[PDB]
Amino acid sequence: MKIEVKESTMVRPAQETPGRNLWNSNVDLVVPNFHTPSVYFYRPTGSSNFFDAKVLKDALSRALVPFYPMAGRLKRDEDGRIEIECNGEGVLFVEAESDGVVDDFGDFAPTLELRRLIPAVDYSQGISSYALLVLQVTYFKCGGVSLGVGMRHHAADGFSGLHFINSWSDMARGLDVTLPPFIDRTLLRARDPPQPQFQHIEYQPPPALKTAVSIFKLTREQISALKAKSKEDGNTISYSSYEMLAGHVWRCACKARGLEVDQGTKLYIATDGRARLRPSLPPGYFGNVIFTATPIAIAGDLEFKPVWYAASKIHDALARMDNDYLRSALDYLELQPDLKALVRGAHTFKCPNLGITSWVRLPIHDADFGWGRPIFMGPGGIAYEGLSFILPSPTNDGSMSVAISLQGEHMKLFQSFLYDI
Repeated sequence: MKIEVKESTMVRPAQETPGRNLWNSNVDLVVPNFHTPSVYFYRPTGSSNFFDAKVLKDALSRALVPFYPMAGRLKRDEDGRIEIECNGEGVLFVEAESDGVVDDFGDFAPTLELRRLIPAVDYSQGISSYALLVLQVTYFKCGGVSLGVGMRHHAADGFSGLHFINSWSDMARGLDVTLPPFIDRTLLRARDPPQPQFQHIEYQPPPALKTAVSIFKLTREQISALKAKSKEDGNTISYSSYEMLAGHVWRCACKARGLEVDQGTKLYIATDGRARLRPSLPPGYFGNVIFTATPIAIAGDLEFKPVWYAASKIHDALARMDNDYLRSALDYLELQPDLKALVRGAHTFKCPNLGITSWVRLPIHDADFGWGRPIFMGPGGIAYEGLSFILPSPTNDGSMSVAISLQGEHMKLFQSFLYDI
């Protein structure tokens, strides 16, 4: 499957935008230090002007007027901190053709095959030399299309990126942007002086020991059945589908990995601070408001207790994540010497430990540019074992799908355990 670049533009805002030097909070600086990749796939509609680039490019340029930081570049500040120069240099838009078709990607498992579909960024020339956001519309043999997104997280978290993608697709449909972005990260400034309240386990090195990527579809009644297992072993505290699913995945990975009985295991969970901070942040707050919950347990108890035990540990971790907790996080990070030296990585999620993020409440299928919603949206290829995502169905079937990253040997097992509901 060959893929060729036909056009490549650096698209800037459709009119002048405020030059601004835009500060980052600690949580805007503890980021995945590359481009976080997403993919969308779209079926042909028969339409003769299906995913027209002139239309897309014009709308992106317009979208970039309210979301101007997105055209910016990283710059180092005087104390030497990463900020965002809003200089309006623009967003990279690539038009590419493939000799193959959309279904050659199958169930759309986030193998690093998908990486071909997001533009590849060269980091070798310094922070200021690459776009904060890169985009590729790929056109296939039988009229299929894909849109690849690489967004540098110093700009915004997934919540905000989605807000930008959707806005853009609304401008491509002559619709007015319903939610203006609010642009000022100092709402997440640390207290003066910083005075943390908790250890902040999330930022500690995890427990130590003593690649294949698959997607798994779970039906609404399967999920429903799982929720019921909350009622097993005489427990009244009832847990959400999310809690029962995430802890089902956790036990399963653990079990599949044949971890020692006494082996400690820590689960990372992305958390949107938006709903929980006080005073709560303006609607349309542009940037990162993602914190981390990290339950720990013993591989044995996760394995030998009912699924609700695992779910309980998750519930507890997320419960604790209130304003006072989040405020302290920001403080704790202020005291740390090297923030860059404190980000996730292959090392983090290497067996025994795990990460689970859910997209189920995010508008991942809202990206319609005038030719219908995606048939699939998902992560643009996982790098290394330990990661999984929970994905909401694009269909009306109420199902959910688990993409996960394990070792070749463990996977075969993990599938086997997962459907043992």
